[PDB]
Amino acid sequence: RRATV
Amino acid sequence: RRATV
Amino acid sequence: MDKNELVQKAKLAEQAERYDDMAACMKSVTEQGAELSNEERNLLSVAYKNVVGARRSSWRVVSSIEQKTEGAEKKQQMAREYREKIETELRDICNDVLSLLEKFLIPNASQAESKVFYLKMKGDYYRYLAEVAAGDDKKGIVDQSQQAYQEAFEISKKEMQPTHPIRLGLALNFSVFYYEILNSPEKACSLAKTAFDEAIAELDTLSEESYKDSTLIMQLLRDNLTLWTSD
Amino acid sequence: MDKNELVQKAKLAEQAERYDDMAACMKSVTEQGAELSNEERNLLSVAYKNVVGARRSSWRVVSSIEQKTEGAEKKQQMAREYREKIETELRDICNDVLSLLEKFLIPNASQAESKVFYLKMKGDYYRYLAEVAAGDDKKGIVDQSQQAYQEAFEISKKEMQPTHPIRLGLALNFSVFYYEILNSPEKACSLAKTAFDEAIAELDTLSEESYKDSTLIMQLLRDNLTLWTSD
Amino acid sequence: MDVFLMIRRHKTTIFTDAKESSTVFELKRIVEGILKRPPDEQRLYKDDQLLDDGKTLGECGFTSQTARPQAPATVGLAFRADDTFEALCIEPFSSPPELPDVM
Amino acid sequence: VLRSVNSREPSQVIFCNRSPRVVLPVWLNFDGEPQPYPTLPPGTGRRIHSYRGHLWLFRDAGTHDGLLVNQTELFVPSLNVDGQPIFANITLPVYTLKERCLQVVRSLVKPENYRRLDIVRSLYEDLEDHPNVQKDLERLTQERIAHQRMGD
Amino acid sequence: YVKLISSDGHEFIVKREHALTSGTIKAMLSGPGQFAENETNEVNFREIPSHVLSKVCMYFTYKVRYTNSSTEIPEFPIAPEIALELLMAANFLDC
Ligand SMILES: C=CC(C)(C)OC[C@H]1O[C@H](O[C@@H]2C3=C([C@H](C)CNC(=O)CCCCCCCCCCCC(=O)N[C@H](C(=O)N4C[C@H](O)C[C@H]4C(=O)NCc4ccc(-c5scnc5C)cc4)C(C)(C)C)C[C@H](O)[C@]3(C)/C=C3/[C@@H](COC)CC[C@H]3[C@@H](C)[C@H]2O)[C@H](O)[C@@H](O)[C@@H]1O
Repeated sequence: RRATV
Repeated sequence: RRATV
Repeated sequence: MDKNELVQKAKLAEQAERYDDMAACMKSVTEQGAELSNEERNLLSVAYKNVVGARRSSWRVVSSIEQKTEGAEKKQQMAREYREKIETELRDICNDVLSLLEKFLIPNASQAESKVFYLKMKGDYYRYLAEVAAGDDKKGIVDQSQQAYQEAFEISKKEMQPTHPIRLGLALNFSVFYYEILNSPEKACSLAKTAFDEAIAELDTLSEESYKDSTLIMQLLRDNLTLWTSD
Repeated sequence: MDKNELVQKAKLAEQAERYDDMAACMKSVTEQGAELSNEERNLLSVAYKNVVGARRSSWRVVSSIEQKTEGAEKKQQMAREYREKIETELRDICNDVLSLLEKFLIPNASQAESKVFYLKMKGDYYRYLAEVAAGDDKKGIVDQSQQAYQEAFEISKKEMQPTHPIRLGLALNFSVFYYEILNSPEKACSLAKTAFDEAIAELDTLSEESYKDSTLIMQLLRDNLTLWTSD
Repeated sequence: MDVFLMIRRHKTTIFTDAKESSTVFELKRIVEGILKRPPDEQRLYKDDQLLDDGKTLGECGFTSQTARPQAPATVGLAFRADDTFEALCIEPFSSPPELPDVM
Repeated sequence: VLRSVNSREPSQVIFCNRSPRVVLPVWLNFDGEPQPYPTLPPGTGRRIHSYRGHLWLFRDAGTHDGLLVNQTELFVPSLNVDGQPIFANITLPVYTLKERCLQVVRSLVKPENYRRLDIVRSLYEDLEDHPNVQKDLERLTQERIAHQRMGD
Repeated sequence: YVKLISSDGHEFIVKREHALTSGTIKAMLSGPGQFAENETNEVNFREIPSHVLSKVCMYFTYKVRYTNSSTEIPEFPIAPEIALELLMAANFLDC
């Protein structure tokens, strides 16, 4: 799934 | 490591 | 408890993957009202990122189970009640962090880097609230998320290089907000592409210390752009 | 709350990864003083397995930190304070599980398959006390562990064919007990090989339904024997 | 289908195959090819039964089930000597020895 | 040189005994060691659960004679194309005239009595030095080494 | 064809391709001096009786028929009474 940090 | 169940 | 004793307990809790204990220690450090060091700021971020990330993962699974149990009234009701419990825990965790950000971290941030870090984090925790919010409260939560990201973005554009890990990480998380919360894929792609292209143009200026973190975030920006342009 | 509701809410708790809640749900069923069926029995085990497993994992990490702070007085003190708290949770969990076993389950259990399951679990939760315990206290807890394994073993030897997952899983945990606790590597290697030899002998009579768990344990038996011969 | 045969006369034994659909006359041509006697100088037999030149080996009861590579069917052969056929004569094979006590 | 891999990729197989033998299927473990699996009677079929990259070989349950499986002496499963089960056609090799005469005597005479027989004395050693899986594994090891060196 | 003659004087006419299953018969039929137009394709076995040699000839047919065969290979039946003589003959004949 899409990445967040 | 050694297995337990 | 001394500040150093609490930070050492947070580091022991991190090595034991006890992120709730880490969050309780780093909360108690933050509530002393001194500006956090870069290490202490990073410990606080890692603690609450893992605590909220676990509840978000549980919430998605239970929400999918509630949807797949349509026509089984008793199972659907049990899945709903358990979803609403996780939403309460997630809301409490987010409001705890937001209270720390607003009372102790954002007002005491002396450096542009610390301000952008905490405002980005404020935007992230309101985004997590907006994911689980229903009815009229959702609009106010979305507006707070957008305001915090825009304020972080205006500071980051003036005071930080395009290749800076925190500026890249802000563009990554704010593009995900445009996609997942505002249903604005063109704005998400435009922001992520602009941040990637600006950071590529200056990549040769990057220090060895920041190289690994910035290139990892640029990779995530590219992977998101690929996904959202196929959709 | 109904048995049916609590058993279904345990699966909701499992899917949500809330094993603490799952164990509480299955405890609430167990305090009805009725027997658990094959499904219900296995749910109770899977719940408390992960609840204690988290504390066992956290304990091993923090104990390793206490050796890695050798001569750093205040930090090792803080590690011991952190350890003995996690031991208290692990201990209380084992005390609660052995309470549930001896109060409700072990008297009411009809079938030999169910008796040997609960007597293995008695052996196991006394073994997890023997893992953390020190002083003379460990000796009587080890005797309790060995007694419960032996009581299970002599029933399994009569009422259950070699290829059964519970007879193999008993032999596995009991040979592991001989290694970990009793300092009996020859007796461990005797029992583990005997269970392996006995399970191969009748392997064609084993169902497609029971196959999977037994051959997982037969992999683990061989890998344990490879370790205990390399040591 | 193929049939495996022992064509036998006095102390002579020929191992050959033929088609189950082949005729007794075609089998006599195989014998002519080996023993250099023409088909009109040959009589073929199954046990004591004289075979007809127009019959197939299958119609004579030589089938792929009865005439196997490891257990070939016997065909008796007698030649014409002058104006008359010799009697069907097949010498028995040697008897095996007594089975050793260890067997 | 001959052992199974810990692939963790399932494969559905059917063992078909195309022989009048009580067949002993044997799996080679992760250390190459032959594990004997209980037998398949004359002419029987049975459905089997196994894995891709696990190594099977076959024996007779009596005199330990070798058997083929799909013309090969060794069998390693594939994946199941369209979910269809793999045929493992267990079959007799053509044993030599010498070897079949040894097998017949092995079945009818007890070993201690071999050295009474009126034969050339090498046929005592040929009788005694039976079919054994170790001999075939150490043979197939040298053959694999040879066919690899021929391809290098 | 080749003629195989037993110790008791029975003549077995077998296809040359089948008789060449034996390494010994092949050597006896390919020996130095065996390109003369007067070659008798005849092998005389002074020690192999007809009951054994007949069974060897059946084995040659069996071996050729089932070598590289598609089909189920039937058992080659050996009676216990001849098994030792047939083993000695097979070892001598290299088959
Ligand atoms: C929440 C609760 C609910 C859902 C209600 O239930 C929970 C669970 O309850 C049940 O399980 C229970 C249980 C647990 C289990 C362990 C969980 N299950 C797993 O997670 C799955 C496996 C994961 C491991 C992967 C492994 C990846 C590696 C693979 C290697 C593959 C490999 O290489 N294997 C080889 C192999 O298999 N070969 C080799 C060759 O390829 C062939 C093959 C062959 O021989 N095949 C068979 C065969 C046989 C005969 C032949 C022949 S030959 C000629 N003829 C024949 C016929 C040929 C082949 C081998 C073995 C030789 C090395 C845990 C729980 O703590 C619980 C409740 C507790 C307890 C515990 C309780 O002490 C109190 C005791 C034990 C336990 C019991 C109760 C379980 O019974 C359900 O059964 C579960 O399904 C269910 O999940």
